[PDB]
Amino acid sequence: ARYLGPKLKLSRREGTDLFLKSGVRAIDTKCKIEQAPGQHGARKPRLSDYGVQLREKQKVRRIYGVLERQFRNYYKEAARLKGNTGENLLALLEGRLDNVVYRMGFGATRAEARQLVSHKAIMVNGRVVNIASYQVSPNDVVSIREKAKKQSRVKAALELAEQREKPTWLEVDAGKMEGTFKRKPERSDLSADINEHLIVELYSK
Amino acid sequence: VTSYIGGEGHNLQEHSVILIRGGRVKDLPGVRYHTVRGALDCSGVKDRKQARSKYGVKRP
Amino acid sequence: SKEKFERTKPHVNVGTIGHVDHGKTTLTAAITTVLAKTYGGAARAFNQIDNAPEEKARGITINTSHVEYDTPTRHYAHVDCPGHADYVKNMITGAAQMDGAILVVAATDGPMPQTREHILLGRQVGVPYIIVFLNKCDMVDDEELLELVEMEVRELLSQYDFPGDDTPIVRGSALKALEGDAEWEAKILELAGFLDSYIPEPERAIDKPFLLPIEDVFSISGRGTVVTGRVERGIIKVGEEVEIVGIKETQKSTCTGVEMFRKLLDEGRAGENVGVLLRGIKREEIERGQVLAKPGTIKPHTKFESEVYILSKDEGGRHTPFFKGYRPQFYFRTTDVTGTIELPEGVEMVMPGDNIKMVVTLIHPIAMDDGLRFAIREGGRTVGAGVVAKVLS
Amino acid sequence: NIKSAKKRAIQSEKARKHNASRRSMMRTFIKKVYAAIEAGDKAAAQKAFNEMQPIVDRQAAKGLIHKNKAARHKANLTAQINKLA
Amino acid sequence: MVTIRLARHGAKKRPFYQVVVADSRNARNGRFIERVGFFNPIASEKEEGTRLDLDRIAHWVGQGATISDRVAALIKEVNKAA
RNA sequence: GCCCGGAUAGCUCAGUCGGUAGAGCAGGGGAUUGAAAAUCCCCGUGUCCUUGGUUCGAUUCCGAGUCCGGGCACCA
RNA sequence: AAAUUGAAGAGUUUGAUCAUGGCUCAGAUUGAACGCUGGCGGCAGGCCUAACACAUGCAAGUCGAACGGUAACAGGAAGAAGCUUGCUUCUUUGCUGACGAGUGGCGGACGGGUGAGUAAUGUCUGGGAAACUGCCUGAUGGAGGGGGAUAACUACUGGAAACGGUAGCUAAUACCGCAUAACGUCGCAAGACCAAAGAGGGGGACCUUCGGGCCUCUUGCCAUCGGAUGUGCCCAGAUGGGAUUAGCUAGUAGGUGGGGUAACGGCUCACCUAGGCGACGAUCCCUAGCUGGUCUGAGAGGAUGACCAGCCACACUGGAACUGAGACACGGUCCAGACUCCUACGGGAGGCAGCAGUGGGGAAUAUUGCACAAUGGGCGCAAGCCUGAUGCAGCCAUGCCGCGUGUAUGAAGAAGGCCUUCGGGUUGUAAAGUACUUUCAGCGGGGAGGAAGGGAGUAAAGUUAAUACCUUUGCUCAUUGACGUUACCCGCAGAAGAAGCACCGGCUAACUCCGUGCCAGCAGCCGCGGUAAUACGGAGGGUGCAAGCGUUAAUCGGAAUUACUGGGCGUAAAGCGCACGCAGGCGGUUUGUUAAGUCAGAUGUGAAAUCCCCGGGCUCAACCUGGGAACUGCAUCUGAUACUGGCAA
Ligand SMILES: Nc1nc2c(ncn2[C@@H]2O[C@H](COP(=O)(O)OP(=O)(O)NP(=O)(O)O)[C@@H](O)[C@H]2O)c(=O)[nH]1
Ligand SMILES: [Mg+2]
Ligand SMILES: [Mg+2]
Ligand SMILES: [Mg+2]
Ligand SMILES: [Mg+2]
Ligand SMILES: [Mg+2]
Ligand SMILES: [Mg+2]
Ligand SMILES: [Mg+2]
Ligand SMILES: [Mg+2]
Ligand SMILES: [Mg+2]
Ligand SMILES: [Mg+2]
Ligand SMILES: [Mg+2]
Ligand SMILES: [Mg+2]
Ligand SMILES: [Mg+2]
Ligand SMILES: [Mg+2]
Ligand SMILES: [Mg+2]
Ligand SMILES: [Mg+2]
Ligand SMILES: [Mg+2]
Ligand SMILES: [Mg+2]
Ligand SMILES: [Mg+2]
Ligand SMILES: [Mg+2]
Ligand SMILES: [Mg+2]
Ligand SMILES: [Mg+2]
Ligand SMILES: [Mg+2]
Ligand SMILES: [Mg+2]
Ligand SMILES: [Mg+2]
Ligand SMILES: [Mg+2]
Ligand SMILES: [Mg+2]
Ligand SMILES: [Mg+2]
Ligand SMILES: [Mg+2]
Ligand SMILES: [Mg+2]
Ligand SMILES: [Mg+2]
Ligand SMILES: [Mg+2]
Ligand SMILES: [Mg+2]
Ligand SMILES: [Mg+2]
Ligand SMILES: [Mg+2]
Ligand SMILES: [Mg+2]
Ligand SMILES: [Mg+2]
Ligand SMILES: [Mg+2]
Ligand SMILES: [Mg+2]
Ligand SMILES: [Mg+2]
Ligand SMILES: [Mg+2]
Ligand SMILES: [Mg+2]
Ligand SMILES: [Mg+2]
Ligand SMILES: [Mg+2]
Ligand SMILES: [Mg+2]
Ligand SMILES: [Mg+2]
Ligand SMILES: [Mg+2]
Ligand SMILES: [Mg+2]
Ligand SMILES: [Mg+2]
Ligand SMILES: [Mg+2]
Ligand SMILES: [Mg+2]
Ligand SMILES: [Mg+2]
Ligand SMILES: [Mg+2]
Ligand SMILES: [Mg+2]
Ligand SMILES: [Mg+2]
Ligand SMILES: [Mg+2]
Ligand SMILES: [Mg+2]
Ligand SMILES: [Mg+2]
Ligand SMILES: [Mg+2]
Ligand SMILES: [Mg+2]
Ligand SMILES: [Mg+2]
Ligand SMILES: [Mg+2]
Ligand SMILES: [Mg+2]
Ligand SMILES: [Mg+2]
Ligand SMILES: [Mg+2]
Ligand SMILES: [Mg+2]
Ligand SMILES: [Mg+2]
Ligand SMILES: [Mg+2]
Ligand SMILES: [Mg+2]
Ligand SMILES: [Mg+2]
Ligand SMILES: [Mg+2]
Ligand SMILES: [Mg+2]
Ligand SMILES: [Mg+2]
Ligand SMILES: [Mg+2]
Ligand SMILES: [Mg+2]
Ligand SMILES: [Mg+2]
Ligand SMILES: [Mg+2]
Ligand SMILES: [Mg+2]
Ligand SMILES: [Mg+2]
Ligand SMILES: [Mg+2]
Ligand SMILES: [Mg+2]
Ligand SMILES: [Mg+2]
Ligand SMILES: [Mg+2]
Ligand SMILES: [Mg+2]
Ligand SMILES: [Mg+2]
Ligand SMILES: [Mg+2]
Ligand SMILES: [Mg+2]
Ligand SMILES: [Mg+2]
Ligand SMILES: [Mg+2]
Ligand SMILES: [Mg+2]
Ligand SMILES: [Mg+2]
Ligand SMILES: [Mg+2]
Ligand SMILES: [Mg+2]
Ligand SMILES: [Mg+2]
Ligand SMILES: [Mg+2]
Ligand SMILES: [Mg+2]
Ligand SMILES: [Mg+2]
Ligand SMILES: [Mg+2]
Ligand SMILES: [Mg+2]
Ligand SMILES: [Mg+2]
Ligand SMILES: [Mg+2]
Ligand SMILES: [Mg+2]
Ligand SMILES: [Mg+2]
Ligand SMILES: [Mg+2]
Ligand SMILES: [Mg+2]
Ligand SMILES: [Mg+2]
Ligand SMILES: [Mg+2]
Ligand SMILES: [Mg+2]
Ligand SMILES: [Mg+2]
Ligand SMILES: [Mg+2]
Ligand SMILES: [Mg+2]
Ligand SMILES: [Mg+2]
Ligand SMILES: [Mg+2]
Ligand SMILES: [Mg+2]
Ligand SMILES: [Mg+2]
Ligand SMILES: [Mg+2]
Ligand SMILES: [Mg+2]
Ligand SMILES: [Mg+2]
Ligand SMILES: [Mg+2]
Ligand SMILES: [Mg+2]
Ligand SMILES: [Mg+2]
Ligand SMILES: [Mg+2]
Ligand SMILES: [Mg+2]
Ligand SMILES: [Mg+2]
Ligand SMILES: [Mg+2]
Ligand SMILES: [Mg+2]
Ligand SMILES: [Mg+2]
Ligand SMILES: [Mg+2]
Ligand SMILES: [Mg+2]
Ligand SMILES: [Mg+2]
Ligand SMILES: [Mg+2]
Ligand SMILES: [Mg+2]
Ligand SMILES: [Mg+2]
Ligand SMILES: [Mg+2]
Ligand SMILES: [Mg+2]
Ligand SMILES: [Mg+2]
Ligand SMILES: [Mg+2]
Ligand SMILES: [Mg+2]
Ligand SMILES: [Mg+2]
Ligand SMILES: [Mg+2]
Ligand SMILES: [Mg+2]
Ligand SMILES: [Mg+2]
Ligand SMILES: [Mg+2]
Ligand SMILES: [Mg+2]
Ligand SMILES: [Mg+2]
Repeated sequence: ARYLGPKLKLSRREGTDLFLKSGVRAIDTKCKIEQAPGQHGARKPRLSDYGVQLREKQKVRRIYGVLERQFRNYYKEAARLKGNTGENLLALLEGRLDNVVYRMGFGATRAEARQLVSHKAIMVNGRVVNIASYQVSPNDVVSIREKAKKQSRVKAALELAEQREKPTWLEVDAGKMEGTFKRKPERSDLSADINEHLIVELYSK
Repeated sequence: VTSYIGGEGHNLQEHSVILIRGGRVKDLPGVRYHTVRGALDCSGVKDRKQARSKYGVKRP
Repeated sequence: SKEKFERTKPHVNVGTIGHVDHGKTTLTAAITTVLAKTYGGAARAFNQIDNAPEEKARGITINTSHVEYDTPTRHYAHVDCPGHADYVKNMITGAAQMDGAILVVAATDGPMPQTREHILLGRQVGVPYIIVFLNKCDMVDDEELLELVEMEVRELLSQYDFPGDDTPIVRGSALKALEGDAEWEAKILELAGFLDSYIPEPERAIDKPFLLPIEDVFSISGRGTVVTGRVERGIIKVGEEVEIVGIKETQKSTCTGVEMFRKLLDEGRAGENVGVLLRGIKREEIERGQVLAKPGTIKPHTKFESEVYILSKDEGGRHTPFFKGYRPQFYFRTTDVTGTIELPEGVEMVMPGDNIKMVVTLIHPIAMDDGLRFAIREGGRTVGAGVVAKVLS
Repeated sequence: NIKSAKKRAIQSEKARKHNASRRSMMRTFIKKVYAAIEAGDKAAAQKAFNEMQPIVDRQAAKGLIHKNKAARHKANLTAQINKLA
Repeated sequence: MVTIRLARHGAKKRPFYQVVVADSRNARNGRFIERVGFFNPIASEKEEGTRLDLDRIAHWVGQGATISDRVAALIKEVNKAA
């Protein structure tokens, strides 16, 4: 159901920073990033055409915290939906509640946001929601319930979100822990690094 | 039918009721099945750790 | 399977013991017809005590047949044991569940070699009390000859370690009481009085969790597979989780009806022989020797340390030493099993009549705990009694 | 059998005792007409036809015979009387 | 005898009744002539709850069709002037 | 639940009525070759199904078992 | 406004090459099974094989408002006898309510189950006349006056039982005349002929002979012509494989006449004629329920027909009819048979391919549960009773889908393992440690929604002589849940209870070290192992999935490797040795002319579900669900004449 293993290990294998253990501190410099996936980390990989597709899929999975069965179902929805198949894959991933709760700044990590959603803290349109996979529709208002409001984990985690880029598609109040999801996220707004085309390639065959 | 007995060492002899799955060996010409290790009178392979669903062995 | 068994009067497990062709099974038949006529229980006959082809063409008994005769004070449950030297294995299962025996010595032949062997098995397994019955009487019309046999039985019991002189000896012909002789009918009504008076109310264990050793398995046409045996401890409710432990491996199950001599029950209490119906199990895969336990209470083991008391020539056992490798039969609750002996370091040989501990690796795993009693046997005779010390597996 | 609606067994057996007799009666009165036909002029045949006409109509109304059965036993039977005699 | 009755579809503990014009001898869910609206008892106060096409009811009840106990109540629920 | 047969070195078989078991076919050691096979020179390589007993001594005589073979029954 | 956005290749013959061509793999998918490992929930599913044989309970009854029963049973009323004169004994009373056993009504033919048979009697699509149709419902108008029976109950017997006989006796919506009948039934018409059943809730007035008659009103019967719904039959095309099955066929193919069928018909007879089918596959053989669909596919196709829905078929095996509106009748009947059965040996049973369950078969597939609360079904004015139909529950990771299994900080870069050029690296912020949660299980309190009704009353309406009774009703009452210690909500508590198992030589994401030495073993294809193995076994490390994972089997895909879209035949597999030629396929060219093909339009239909798109409802999803599109079709109807065909030059 979840990974629950060495999380910074996943970042070295992928190479880039996945925001798995982003947390309170800004930059890590405490793992020998890039040049140590495992024991044989100095080994320069040949890296085939199927490889680069798989590495790109596994990157987008590990960032958003999704498994292959659920991830492949997003592709099946993405193909049936209009527009571009690549742009839909990532738009549906960004619409998850655990991802929105992270992007609002109610969680230092996405796993912390996932636990916050799961443990009856998060609430949207006057209704409690436990599901990380909950597809947040356009024009919503996610928020924290008054029992778990201003607890020790959320106030420190919200100060981290000032250093972050902060999305344009959503807005945050910051005083009373109240969020507002407005429109669907655009391609050019977020990332500008993780390739969608290669993930569409992996599933089409 | 002839059936191949995978793993190192076995309890099969004379009679003993066993279970058969498909799969050629590609070496013994004529043998075109595999005995399932673990099922019925065919016991698991002794002292195995890696790949134990194949070869029918329980955890250590 | 229709009439509900009303829980009234204490339950007691009884059974006949004695030499071959000595009036052991005929006594069981005499007890039914006498008690059924006067008091007014269920009748039955000598027929079905032993039918089959095996117990007709020969005449001898192999299977441990059961009978249910009732009296004002208590509700008895008989276990007519076979008798022979070759049928000692299936006898010990009948003898283990039996609380208070009925020994059968004959006035003509007297105490014979099996009578010594049967009582020898009674002590080591678990037979608290015992009652004698002279089963010929009329054949030798004499006062001095019949009373000389009574002396030898009192000597036998006291020599082999029982009360002896305290045990109430009874005289009476079984065949004369089968028909309807007023003097001989009343003399076996007297035996029912001796059963109530001598044997006390048995001490049960209705608190510590459920266990039930399987004596014999059945397959009822319509309902499913059934297991019989005395409930050693605890209780059984209908629609409760039961784990079958012992030989082969371990299987999950649920009870779907407990019974007592073809009659229904709600709760199967401790210290009484009951037929438990099991859900979703075949006749072959469940076997004799396994135990019906409540899930998590007991675990099957194939290796254990155990304090064994070996017997000498005088007590009745081995008379020679033996080294590691020796393989005798170990009789736990019901079934027997073979196992290699690994002696402790600093013990070169095991002499007869000696107390020692030893590691024993069995071929089949049996359910056991620390503080379980067993009786070792080998070569058509006893070897030694003992107790379990530690678990290993 | 394992039902308390076996009244129908004894009811339907009681029915056909009655039902066969009235049917047997009808087909003999019809046989009476075919007996008259063959060697006979328009006199003996039409007397038998007038006798069976009420009997066949009546049994048609009671559900023993269907109304078309009755209709034919007039239709085809009149055609014997008219054509031959 | 044609009869207007409910069909009972939907999930476990979550019923949804397809009111339907069917023969009495045919099963509840089985054969029918034509479906004529629906009913949802677990709908609650929202946009949609119950619908019943009253034009087709005149074609059947007018000719000769019984109305079941529950469907007769929904013709009273939808009303003529309320 | 009880009757009966079956098991001998890696495989296929001889040998016994207490005198301590062998044959082929394998396998291994050295020589040779990258390693073999043949060629040449040397080796049974064994819990007599397991275990106890009668004895000076048991494959062999007598119990008790193992797993497997086939046979007859019992219906809480 | 939305209904398809859709087509990938790789390894493997050779020293190498290009081709040919097989083999294998990457993806979907399942009623699955097995091995290892297993936490929850939600919705689905769960004997494919022996249509094997099955103990036990249970799956269809129902009305007293049809009728005798003044009742088998339990209880009020006129009156009686004991004596504690209301406490007890007890005969009458349809009389207290009802109902064991009957008699009649309607049901049992529906609802469930299973695919044995069936290659056309069947199914599908579209048509079509020669038909019937209980219950429901339109209309018209009847329903009048009689009889003889007969169960139950006795009475008396026979029988072990199952089940009878003989003597009475009695009731009806049971039964049969009779009058009575038409736009009805036969006919050219004139004529003839054909039916009925009565019940129940209330009454002023007057007959009381008290059984009341007569008003009353719902109800029920009966005849016709009708709708509705069923059903029977007919035709056309379609609906598997084999020609190493080429001829089959005598009620066979048609006629006339008679019988029979609800209806037409060799349906069936008698005679008459000598046909009919057949190369556009008859006959025979093997296999098979069929469809909507399902899976797959870019699509064409290919495979399939578990679950939901329609049709058929069958009910221990082989027959027959009876009853009925409907059956040649799953839990009717009658024979016969095989197998179980009990007996008093005379004779009796019995039918799980209803629901549970057993043995057996098998790789393999579940509880002898609760409940009619809802939704239909059965009878009944109703109330209700009945219901293994349905709704719940159990079980099973068998699937699809959700949340779990914690979350920040954490350098001495600890120990231990593993590797090393012994400098160090790596496991690894992993852990421990400190900060925090508390989902889900574990607890304790709250607690919907599935419930519409049926009543008790009422109020006016209806209805009538009536301020009645039923028809409609709106107002007051107390109620109805198997699920149920419910959905969901709070209340603690502590990270506490909650992670495996494939793989790591190329295809194909991921590497070292020891052990072993063509041995032991691996293997989906190529191939690895002969003393320095990345492929074997273990260890560490990695990678991929994760309450699942792999292996096996099964279908399609890739396979343009049966090629219609879309392949070939000089040498790779493949031009008959070469001609003639009937059937068949194809046919130069210009006018006609039809309209078969073809094309256009239009109407009907292509069941619902499913698929697809935009919505909506379950905390989300799966799941359920509204509308739309679609259902690529088939039929008919009107046109168009270029082309193809027919037809005249
Ligand atoms: N005359 C007489 N004979 C008796 C009496 N009791 C028993 N017997 C006889 O003893 C014989 C043994 O019968 P039974 O009791 O069945 O044998 P058992 O004692 O059960 N031993 P097993 O069953 O092992 O052979 C019978 O033949 C029986 O007639 C008795 O009181 N009098
Ligand atoms: Mg999951
Ligand atoms: Mg951590
Ligand atoms: Mg594709
Ligand atoms: Mg003797
Ligand atoms: Mg005996
Ligand atoms: Mg004898
Ligand atoms: Mg003697
Ligand atoms: Mg009968
Ligand atoms: Mg006659
Ligand atoms: Mg009639
Ligand atoms: Mg039908
Ligand atoms: Mg409602
Ligand atoms: Mg060598
Ligand atoms: Mg050699
Ligand atoms: Mg290709
Ligand atoms: Mg290739
Ligand atoms: Mg090569
Ligand atoms: Mg090449
Ligand atoms: Mg399984
Ligand atoms: Mg398994
Ligand atoms: Mg469900
Ligand atoms: Mg089947
Ligand atoms: Mg059959
Ligand atoms: Mg059968
Ligand atoms: Mg019986
Ligand atoms: Mg039965
Ligand atoms: Mg019942
Ligand atoms: Mg009455
Ligand atoms: Mg009355
Ligand atoms: Mg039926
Ligand atoms: Mg049916
Ligand atoms: Mg079904
Ligand atoms: Mg079918
Ligand atoms: Mg048709
Ligand atoms: Mg009828
Ligand atoms: Mg009607
Ligand atoms: Mg009228
Ligand atoms: Mg009269
Ligand atoms: Mg008379
Ligand atoms: Mg009479
Ligand atoms: Mg008479
Ligand atoms: Mg009369
Ligand atoms: Mg009638
Ligand atoms: Mg009549
Ligand atoms: Mg007249
Ligand atoms: Mg008259
Ligand atoms: Mg006319
Ligand atoms: Mg007239
Ligand atoms: Mg006229
Ligand atoms: Mg009349
Ligand atoms: Mg009246
Ligand atoms: Mg009156
Ligand atoms: Mg009226
Ligand atoms: Mg009427
Ligand atoms: Mg009516
Ligand atoms: Mg009517
Ligand atoms: Mg009519
Ligand atoms: Mg009509
Ligand atoms: Mg008819
Ligand atoms: Mg025909
Ligand atoms: Mg598709
Ligand atoms: Mg596709
Ligand atoms: Mg294709
Ligand atoms: Mg098909
Ligand atoms: Mg099925
Ligand atoms: Mg089902
Ligand atoms: Mg069904
Ligand atoms: Mg049909
Ligand atoms: Mg048909
Ligand atoms: Mg039939
Ligand atoms: Mg039929
Ligand atoms: Mg059947
Ligand atoms: Mg039948
Ligand atoms: Mg039949
Ligand atoms: Mg039949
Ligand atoms: Mg008839
Ligand atoms: Mg009738
Ligand atoms: Mg008919
Ligand atoms: Mg029937
Ligand atoms: Mg049946
Ligand atoms: Mg019979
Ligand atoms: Mg069944
Ligand atoms: Mg079974
Ligand atoms: Mg009730
Ligand atoms: Mg109902
Ligand atoms: Mg009715
Ligand atoms: Mg009515
Ligand atoms: Mg009412
Ligand atoms: Mg009702
Ligand atoms: Mg019921
Ligand atoms: Mg059902
Ligand atoms: Mg699961
Ligand atoms: Mg599960
Ligand atoms: Mg499993
Ligand atoms: Mg820690
Ligand atoms: Mg806390
Ligand atoms: Mg909870
Ligand atoms: Mg609780
Ligand atoms: Mg209500
Ligand atoms: Mg409610
Ligand atoms: Mg009301
Ligand atoms: Mg009701
Ligand atoms: Mg009322
Ligand atoms: Mg009232
Ligand atoms: Mg009123
Ligand atoms: Mg409650
Ligand atoms: Mg909660
Ligand atoms: Mg707490
Ligand atoms: Mg804490
Ligand atoms: Mg605390
Ligand atoms: Mg843990
Ligand atoms: Mg070797
Ligand atoms: Mg090497
Ligand atoms: Mg190496
Ligand atoms: Mg390996
Ligand atoms: Mg690993
Ligand atoms: Mg799987
Ligand atoms: Mg294929
Ligand atoms: Mg193809
Ligand atoms: Mg082509
Ligand atoms: Mg080609
Ligand atoms: Mg060539
Ligand atoms: Mg060639
Ligand atoms: Mg040629
Ligand atoms: Mg040529
Ligand atoms: Mg040719
Ligand atoms: Mg030609
Ligand atoms: Mg031509
Ligand atoms: Mg031309
Ligand atoms: Mg031309
Ligand atoms: Mg024209
Ligand atoms: Mg045309
Ligand atoms: Mg056309
Ligand atoms: Mg057209
Ligand atoms: Mg459709
Ligand atoms: Mg939707
Ligand atoms: Mg929603
Ligand atoms: Mg939604
Ligand atoms: Mg769906
Ligand atoms: Mg929908
Ligand atoms: Mg629709
Ligand atoms: Mg349309
Ligand atoms: Mg023209
Ligand atoms: Mg032209
Ligand atoms: Mg032309």
